[PDB]
Amino acid sequence: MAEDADMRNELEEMQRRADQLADESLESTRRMLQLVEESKDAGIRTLVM
Amino acid sequence: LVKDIEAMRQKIEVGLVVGNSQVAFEKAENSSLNLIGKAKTIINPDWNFEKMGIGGLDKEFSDIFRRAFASRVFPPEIVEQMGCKHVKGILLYGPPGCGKTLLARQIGKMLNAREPKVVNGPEILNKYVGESEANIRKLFADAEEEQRRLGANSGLHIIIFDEIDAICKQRGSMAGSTGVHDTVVNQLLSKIDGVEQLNNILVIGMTNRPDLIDEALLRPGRLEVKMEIGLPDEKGR
Amino acid sequence: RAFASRVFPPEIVEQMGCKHVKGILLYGPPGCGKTLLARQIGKMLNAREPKVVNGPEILNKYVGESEANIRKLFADAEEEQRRLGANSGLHIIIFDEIDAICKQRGSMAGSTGVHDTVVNQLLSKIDGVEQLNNILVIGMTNRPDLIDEALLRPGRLEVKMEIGLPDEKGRLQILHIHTARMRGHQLLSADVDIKELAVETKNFSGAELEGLVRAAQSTAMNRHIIVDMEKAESLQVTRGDFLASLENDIKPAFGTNQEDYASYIMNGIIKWGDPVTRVLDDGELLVQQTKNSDRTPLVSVLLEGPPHSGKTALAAKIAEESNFPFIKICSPDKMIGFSETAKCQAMKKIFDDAYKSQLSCVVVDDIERLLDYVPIGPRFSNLVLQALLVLLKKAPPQGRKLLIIGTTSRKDVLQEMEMLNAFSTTIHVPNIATGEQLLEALELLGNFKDKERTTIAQQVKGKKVWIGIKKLLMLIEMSLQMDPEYRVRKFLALLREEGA
Amino acid sequence: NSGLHIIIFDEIDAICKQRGSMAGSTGVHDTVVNQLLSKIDGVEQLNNILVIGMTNRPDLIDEALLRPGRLEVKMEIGLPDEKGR
Amino acid sequence: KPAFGTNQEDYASYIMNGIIKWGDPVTRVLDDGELLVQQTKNSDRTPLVSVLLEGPPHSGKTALAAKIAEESNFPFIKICSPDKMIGFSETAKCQAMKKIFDDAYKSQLSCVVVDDIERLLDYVPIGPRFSNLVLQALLVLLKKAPPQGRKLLIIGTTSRKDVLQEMEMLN
Ligand SMILES: Nc1ncnc2c1ncn2[C@@H]1O[C@H](COP(=O)(O)OP(=O)(O)OP(=O)(O)O)[C@@H](O)[C@H]1O
Ligand SMILES: Nc1ncnc2c1ncn2[C@@H]1O[C@H](COP(=O)(O)OP(=O)(O)OP(=O)(O)O)[C@@H](O)[C@H]1O
Ligand SMILES: Nc1ncnc2c1ncn2[C@@H]1O[C@H](COP(=O)(O)OP(=O)(O)OP(=O)(O)O)[C@@H](O)[C@H]1O
Ligand SMILES: Nc1ncnc2c1ncn2[C@@H]1O[C@H](COP(=O)(O)OP(=O)(O)OP(=O)(O)O)[C@@H](O)[C@H]1O
Repeated sequence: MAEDADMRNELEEMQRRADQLADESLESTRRMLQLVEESKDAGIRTLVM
Repeated sequence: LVKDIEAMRQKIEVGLVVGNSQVAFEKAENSSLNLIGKAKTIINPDWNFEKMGIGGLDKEFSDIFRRAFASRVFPPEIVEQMGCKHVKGILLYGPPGCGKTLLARQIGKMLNAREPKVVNGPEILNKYVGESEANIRKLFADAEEEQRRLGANSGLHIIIFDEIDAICKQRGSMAGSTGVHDTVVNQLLSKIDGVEQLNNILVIGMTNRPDLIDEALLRPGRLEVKMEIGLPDEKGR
Repeated sequence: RAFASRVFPPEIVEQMGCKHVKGILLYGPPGCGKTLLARQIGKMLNAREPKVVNGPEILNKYVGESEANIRKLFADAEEEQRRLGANSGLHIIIFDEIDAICKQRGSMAGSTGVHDTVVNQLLSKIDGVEQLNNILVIGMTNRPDLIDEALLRPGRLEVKMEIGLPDEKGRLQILHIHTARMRGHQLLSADVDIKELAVETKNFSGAELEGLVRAAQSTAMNRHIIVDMEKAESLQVTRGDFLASLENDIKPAFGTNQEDYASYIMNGIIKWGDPVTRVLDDGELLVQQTKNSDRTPLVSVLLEGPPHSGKTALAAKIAEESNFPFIKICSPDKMIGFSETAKCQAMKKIFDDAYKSQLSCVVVDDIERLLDYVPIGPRFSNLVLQALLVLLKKAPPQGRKLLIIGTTSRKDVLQEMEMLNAFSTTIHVPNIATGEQLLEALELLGNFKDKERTTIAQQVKGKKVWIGIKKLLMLIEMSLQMDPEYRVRKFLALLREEGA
Repeated sequence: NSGLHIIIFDEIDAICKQRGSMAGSTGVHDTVVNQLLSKIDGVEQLNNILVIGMTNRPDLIDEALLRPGRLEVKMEIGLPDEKGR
Repeated sequence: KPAFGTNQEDYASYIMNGIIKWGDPVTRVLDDGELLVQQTKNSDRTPLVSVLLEGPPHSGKTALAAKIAEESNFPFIKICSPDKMIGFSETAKCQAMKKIFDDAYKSQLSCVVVDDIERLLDYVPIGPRFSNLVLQALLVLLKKAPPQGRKLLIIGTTSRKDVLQEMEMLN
């Protein structure tokens, strides 16, 4: 023998959707963080008045 | 905080700033104040070594010290008058058990203010191409920018290689015709004398088989000093 | 060559059709000054900001990011090509240690990966189908010869320029350019002579030259520098004066080492008579053969004598006295245990790199040892002989002049190997024949005073001597070690038996 | 005051044999032993472990590793006399 | 604890019985050895010396060569002996001796023993055979000087010197 082979190889990235399209769902989850609180804001002060 | 007052010259206790009163500023201790100009008037990286853990090498320690730590410890102004760039790149070649990694340990961690990044042999090498090599520039990438955006003056960065002969050998004779260890070394060389001409590092290697090591790396400026350490004489002993 | 096209006024080449050069390549031995050059180019010469790539910096694990990082380099310079066809700001690229990224495509040994063939993307990008003009690219390599030549042919890269070692006086410019500032603020004495250095630096190049300088400033400060404090004094008055000589001696290796004649020369040369003069004169008449004549670019000499005559030492003397640019000693010391192939290979490297110079001299010491030779029965290695005997009759290219010596204590073996027929000439070393000649020699040495000289001298002249030096030294020495009276009697009695 | 971690190499000789450009080309994959002797005697004190090693063919092992402090003590156990037996 | 340098124990192997004095021969000989180490220690312009000990067979040669070193009290002694080299092809054999000399060339001075040379270099009379390589390496090393300032002696033994005149190592 007298054999030394030490080797390397390269990676295959699984198609993780591979587009920005993920953002739109992320935009919906923005808005549900965003547009919800003022309901309570005006709710508690509607209840004050 | 007033430090010294001089008259127009006697040094006085209370005086009167007038139009033609020149004033100098100096950043305090443990200060992060970057003052520039020369309306100023200090950093010395070595505060204490009395003696550290060593005997017999009072010649060799003297040589290494004067060569690669004197440019550091000097008036900066005169050295830029001198126009010389600091030597970097210590090498140590000898037989085993002669106290080399001890020596390397003490200077980096006991002599001067930094934490050195140390590779224990290779930690570098990896199954994937390019990221092992990239770890090299992951080493240098905390000190390079630092010089870029502080210029000449900087806190010293250090790299200690150890048993470097394993990772580096003469090209063309490496594990067959092309070689596995060839591209790591072509990066290392590319950075140390690299096109950026960073001045703020010393590379400390150590070996027991220095002939293997490539002259290409050993010529001055990449590693300038190849220093033998050997079996001590009795008085050192 | 490559910047005329930049500098000229545009109309002139507009009448021509030449597509302006893509790139260059420059190479040579290390520490020789090439990366300096490649900084200043692009620092000074162009109005642009360069992008540097370090050699492997391209490589990444995911299969397409390697190439997809190369096209990143050239997208700017191609979009401006598209936008502005005729001219552009000359986006330039700097590779470093390019040999890894580009080597011959048909070698996967040790790689076992296809990503060596990124190169196809590279040169298919550079000229490609899409010509890219108004870009410059420069390569840098220690190893010129491993590159796929598909990108060395002209128009992808025109120039193979090899930066060699500095010339002695050019070395002076390399030196003076550094010392300009050091002198300008008058931290340099007028006593040091840069020429005195530069002649005393045979092969120092570039960084190797600058190393002593950097060291010199260190050694010069350190005196005025000086425990716990390790104070740096305030004293600013200093200069390195004739300490560059001292460190030139001790600290660096040349990087091409000949410096040591010491192992060859313990005692120099005792000038012990007429023969030594005849020899050395024959020698400085022989060295001139090369230098004067262009029809004998190769010349070949033997040194014939008995053993223990120091022939191989004065060979080195005459070499340094020839004062050629490149000299070397092929020793069996440096080559030990080498099987005949490697024992040839070392020699191979010697003559091939020696030919590089416009001249050199080389000595071959103790060929009887180099090519292993023992009677009990003839036995030796032939391959070295064959190679060597060819090398003698290999004429270097285009009058790059050579001188060779070989040494033996025995010619009677050689006339059967037909080596000296191939050698041009041979010169004899007679060894010391008589008491007067000898006594003169050792009184040049000393270590017998006049009483001892005479005490010897009575009975020497009546006798006939056949001796050589290398035995005599050990004799006088070991005899010397004895007690004072005994010294000379023992010397004598040893000579009775040795030369008989 | 930390506690020991002992590590146990059953066969040393196969892993590490002399790295001196011997036994063919550079030993067998000698990068390993370089890493190791940098690790145990490295720039860190690492006062808290002992590694045990065992061979039936000791001479191969590199003296670089065997010196005092990386491994000081190489002992031989030999076929016992009647009492041990 | 043994060491990289000399041992107290390498000797008791080779001299088991010590050296008993049977006469003036023993005196003259080892006194010459003492003379030689003082030559090397004291002198300059003989960085090396070279001696061999001829004897007939079964006349202790190696013992003397050891006791000389043991009396010289030079700091670095590694004997190079065949017993530690067995079966070796000539290549690895010469590597071993050179390894010895290169370690020795580190120290400021040293004493090296070759013993049973005629067995170190393969030798047989019949259709006479030997290793050429080990020969050549050996005797250039005998002719070799270490880096300056350093000093050594090379002691050798054999039971026959006639063939060595024939093989032109004796000079
Ligand atoms: N002045 C000294 N000279 C030599 N050795 C020393 C000295 N002072 C301490 N030592 C001891 O030497 C030991 C080994 O030296 P060091 O730690 O440098 O590793 P080393 O054995 O030199 O490494 P290598 O075997 O790769 O050379 C240290 O662990 C220390 O205990
Ligand atoms: N020709 C030169 N002129 C001025 N300084 C030089 C010269 N050559 C070398 N130097 C010194 O060395 C440095 C340049 O290093 P150099 O160019 O030799 O690396 P290199 O030749 O690229 O090495 P390698 O070819 O092995 O990568 C300069 O900064 C200077 O300190
Ligand atoms: N004129 C001279 N010619 C030759 N050698 C001289 C002369 N003067 C002095 N020597 C001395 O000769 C010594 C070198 O002898 P050396 O061992 O080289 O002889 P040698 O011919 O190489 O021996 P061998 O033939 O065994 O190789 C040097 O120390 C040198 O000083
Ligand atoms: N004063 C002495 N001189 C010589 N030999 C002695 C003396 N005293 C004892 N001896 C014995 O001589 C023996 C020498 O053996 P040695 O190592 O010389 O074998 P050898 O003679 O080299 O073998 P060979 O005869 O094959 O060369 C030692 O075992 C030692 O006990």
